[PDB]
Amino acid sequence: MIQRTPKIQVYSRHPAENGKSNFLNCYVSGFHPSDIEVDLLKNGERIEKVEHSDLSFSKDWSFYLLYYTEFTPTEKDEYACRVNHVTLSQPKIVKWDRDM
Amino acid sequence: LLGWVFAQV
Amino acid sequence: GSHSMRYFFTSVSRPGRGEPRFIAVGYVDDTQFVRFDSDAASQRMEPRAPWIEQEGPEYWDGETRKVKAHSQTHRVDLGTLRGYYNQSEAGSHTVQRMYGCDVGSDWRFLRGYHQYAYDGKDYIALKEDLRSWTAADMAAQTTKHKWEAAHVAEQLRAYLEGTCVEWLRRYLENGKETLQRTDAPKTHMTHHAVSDHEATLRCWALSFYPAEITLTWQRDGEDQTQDTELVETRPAGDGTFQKWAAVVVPSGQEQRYTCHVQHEGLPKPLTLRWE
Repeated sequence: MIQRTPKIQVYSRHPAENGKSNFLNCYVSGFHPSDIEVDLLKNGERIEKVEHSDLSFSKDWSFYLLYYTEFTPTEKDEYACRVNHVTLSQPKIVKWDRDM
Repeated sequence: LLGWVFAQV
Repeated sequence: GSHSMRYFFTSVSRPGRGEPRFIAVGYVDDTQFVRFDSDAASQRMEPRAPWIEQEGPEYWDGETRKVKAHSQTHRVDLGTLRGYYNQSEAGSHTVQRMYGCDVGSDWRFLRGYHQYAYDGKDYIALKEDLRSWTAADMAAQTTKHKWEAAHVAEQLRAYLEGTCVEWLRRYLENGKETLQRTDAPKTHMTHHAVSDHEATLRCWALSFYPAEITLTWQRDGEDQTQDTELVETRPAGDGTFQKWAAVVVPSGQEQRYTCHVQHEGLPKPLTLRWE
C-alpha cells in the first residue's frame, strides 16, 4: 500500500483578539488512507463540541478534512490539535500560534 | 446532477 | 471567470465489520453543496449550501437513488479489485472516483474528466477526447476492454459534455451571490525576531474566494523561493480561504524584500513591503 502522513495547520477563522469569540480550526490534509483521529485541546483537555467537513480529496487522491469549534481566545488559555493516523508512531500535537 | 453511467471493473 | 462542477466519491471496506463506508461530496468551484454518508441516519442526498435547498423533491429523490447506485458500484468494484490484484478478504482497501466538467468565462464546455484510483493509486481515467481510456496497469487494461466493448466513454461524454454543463450553469444562476462573487484577498505583513542576526516576514492573504491564489516573494524585484515557507491554502469554514508565505531575512535587510499577491478578485496585483 501507499501511506501518506497528514500535514497539519492550527489556526483561527479570524485574526484572534483576546475577549472576542472566534472559531479554532485544525486543517489536516495530504493523508492516506481515509481513517484519521483528530481532537481540539484546551489547556490539554479534549473539547467535546467539535464538528468537521465531509471527507473529500485532492488532485493526487490524498484526503483532507477541517475540524473546528467555537472558542473565545485569551492571553492565558492554550490550544492544540491531537491528530493520530496509521502513519504516526505517536499522535502529533501542533500548538495554536495566532501568527501575531 | 449526479451522472447515471454505472459500469464496473 | 472559468468554473467547474465535480463529484468526489470515497468507498472504504471494513472486511467483515459491516459494509464499506461510502462518502460522496459535490462541489461548484470551491463551494460544496451536496453530501451522502453511508452511516448517516438520513440515507438521503443532502444540502450543504443554501442555494441548492430551493430545488424540489424529485431533484432530491433522484439524487439519492443515483448516489446509492454509485455506492453499490463501488461496493462491487472492491470485491472485483481484490480478485484482479489477488488480495485477501483480511484487509481494508479504498476506491475513489472523481468526475466533472469545466466551463469558460463564456460558460461553454471547456473540459470533462472521469478519474478512478485504488488504494490511493491511479487505476483508470477517461482521456481528454472523452473517446478513450488511460490504464494504470494490466488490471485496468481488462477493465478498459470491458468499457470499450460496452460503449462507456460515449455514455460518459453525453453526461459531461451535456448535462454537467447545463446543471453547473443552473447552479451558477441560483447561487449567484455565493458562486459568482470574487472576494479579494485582504492582505497584511508581520515581523518576528527569530535570532540575533535574522527575522521572519510573514505575508498574509485572508477572507478570499475562490481558493486559487499566488503568493510570491521578491528581493530587489527578483523572485526568492529559497529561505521561504509557504503554507497550503486552507479554509476558515465560512467558505473563504487563507494563505501565507514567509522568508527568513538578515536583520536590517528587510526594506529590500516585497511579497506579491495575485487573485481574480484583485484588479491589479498587490505588493507589500516592511516598514
